[PDB]
Amino acid sequence: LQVCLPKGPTCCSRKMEEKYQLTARLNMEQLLQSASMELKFLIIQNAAVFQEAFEIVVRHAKNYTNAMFKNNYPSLTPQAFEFVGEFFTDVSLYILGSDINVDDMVNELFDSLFPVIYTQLMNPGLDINECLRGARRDLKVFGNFPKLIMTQVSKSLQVTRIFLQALNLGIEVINTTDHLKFSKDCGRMLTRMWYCSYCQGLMMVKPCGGYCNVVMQGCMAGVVEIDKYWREYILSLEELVNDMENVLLGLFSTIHDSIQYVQKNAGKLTTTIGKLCTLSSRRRELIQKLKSFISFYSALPGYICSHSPVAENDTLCWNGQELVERYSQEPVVSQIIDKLKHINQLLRTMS
Amino acid sequence: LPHFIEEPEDAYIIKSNPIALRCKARPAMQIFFKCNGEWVHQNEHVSEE
Ligand SMILES: *[C@@H]1O[C@H](CO)[C@@H](O)[C@H](O)[C@H]1NC(C)=O
Ligand SMILES: *[C@@H]1O[C@H](CO)[C@@H](O)[C@H](O)[C@H]1NC(C)=O
Repeated sequence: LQVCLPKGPTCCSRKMEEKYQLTARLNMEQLLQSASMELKFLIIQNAAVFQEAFEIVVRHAKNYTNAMFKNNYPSLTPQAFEFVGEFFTDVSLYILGSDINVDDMVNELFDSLFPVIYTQLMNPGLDINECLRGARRDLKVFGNFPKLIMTQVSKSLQVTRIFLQALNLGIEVINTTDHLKFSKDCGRMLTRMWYCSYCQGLMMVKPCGGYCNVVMQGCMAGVVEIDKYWREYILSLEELVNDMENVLLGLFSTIHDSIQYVQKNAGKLTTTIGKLCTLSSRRRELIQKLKSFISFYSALPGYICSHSPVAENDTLCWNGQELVERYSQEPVVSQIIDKLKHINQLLRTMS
Repeated sequence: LPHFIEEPEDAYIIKSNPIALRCKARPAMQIFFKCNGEWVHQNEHVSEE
């Protein structure tokens, strides 16, 4: 044989030994799944919930701005509907990780807003439109409203996007956990601990607790090293939580004040242009339930040994090759570590 | 059986301008729209005899 150390006779051949190895692999994967399932489901739930909540906030802000335009500036519709939809679509896209520039969003928004104001509010009575678009930026007609809006929305949308990315990366690492393949020697040790006692003709003998401890510390060598980075990830996320909704809601008030500011100088603007041309409760509850899993990678070998048939008394147990009366005594992991380092640096530099 | 003369062509919304869908058939007494699996409300339909 090549796994079960044959002290004398044996009831199993090499094929039954490969069978025991495959069953050991399946049992280890099932145990890791049972250990990680609750945290995995928690992070998947929260990711879905916060994404839906943010989409609801974006939609609410969208037709709030639409309603304010419809009620206060009916002459600017339906063009206002079009560029407000464009702006909030780009906002949702930037929230979902797309390569979108916030300053460019605000600039395109105001470049679309100014010509309809000039043609429908200041000079009631199309092809010179680009000249008006230029006059929007060359005369700074909106004053300091554009830079204010740029900073206000950029801060909140960036922190929200980084929050969603952190949630997805947590999902990714916890889902990689239960799929971790171990070395051949670790597999042979698991086969010796769980099934090689049957090859010797034993029926109810369980492996020693200390033997399980040494086998699991040998197997989970690199996996325990993930504990520091996982703890720092949890702490950085808690630091980041301690908002995107308030900014997107006050957007309509700021846009209305900007339109009034523009209209206050129409006298000279028309002349010079004619001459020239529960969410916070959900984050808090998520953080409180997540802090309970800060020791997930440190208590994982303990979980594997405590949720498997073991002789914790270390009396009449299987040491891997014989029945004793007293026991005597990376690449994928590196990728998880690198991803954790990246997300931790992002969370640190944010707040 | 009813033979369609003007079959609806895939429309595209541009700059929030609502574009209606055309449907013409003969011989026809009732023409209804089934948008995304379900019937469209009677009020939305505008019939021409
Ligand atoms: C919100 O959207 C609905 C969609 O039909 C529209 O009827 C409504 O007027 C919008 N809200 C405003 C502008 O008050
Ligand atoms: C369709 O829309 C146009 C204007 O967009 C309107 O004149 C017409 O009455 C509408 N018909 C229906 C059935 O809504």
